[PDB]
Amino acid sequence: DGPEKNYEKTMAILQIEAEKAELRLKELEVRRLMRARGDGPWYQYPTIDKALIDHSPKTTPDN
Amino acid sequence: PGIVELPTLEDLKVQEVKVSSSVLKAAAHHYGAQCDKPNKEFMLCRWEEKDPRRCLEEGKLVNQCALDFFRQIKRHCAEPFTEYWTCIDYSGLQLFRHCRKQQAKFDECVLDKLGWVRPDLGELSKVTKVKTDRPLPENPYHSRARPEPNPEAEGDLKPAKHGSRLFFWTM
Repeated sequence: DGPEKNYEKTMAILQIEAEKAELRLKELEVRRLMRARGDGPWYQYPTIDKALIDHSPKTTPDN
Repeated sequence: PGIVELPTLEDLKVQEVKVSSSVLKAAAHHYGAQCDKPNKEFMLCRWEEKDPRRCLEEGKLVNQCALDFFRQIKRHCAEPFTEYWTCIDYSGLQLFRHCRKQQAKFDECVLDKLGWVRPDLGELSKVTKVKTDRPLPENPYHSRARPEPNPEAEGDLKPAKHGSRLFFWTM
């Protein structure tokens, strides 16, 4: 086929590769930062729910 | 971490009741059914304030109100009261089932001279709507501020850009 076929086809590949390369480097920045400051959707290690706790009056006044 | 300021020795001189357990438990029901007004809001103070130091004002009133009840018996059938509470102690469990006859004698006396009726079974064990003047504490546990939760995840799902993006795998 015409050389313009390979010219445009390679350019599309280069654009796809660059975005894939750029996203990969950003993920290594997102995951590390999330693991540091913690305020992210993932890497939230489990805690104890604040719902399973008795708030009704006890048998000892102070508490 | 700070100051543990607590009330001085000045306010800790109340007219402490000098009675023993048997005489305390001999009346019990009548005292509970005649001095509930200072008992309920003081105990409510104990639960709501969650601190002994803030309920000293109600702490002295209940002791003081006990005296008015106690000396009221002295101006009345205290002799049957003495025979009663001097028969309760003899039992090691301080149980009423072995002193029914004196239970009557105390009851029949207090029924007409004063009018304090015998509290029926389960009457004392009752949650009450005690009126109070103090406002409820804003934070009984003195809790500090709360950490701001992480921002909520939202937004409609979008296909993963360029697929798996893991090494050479596509689609």
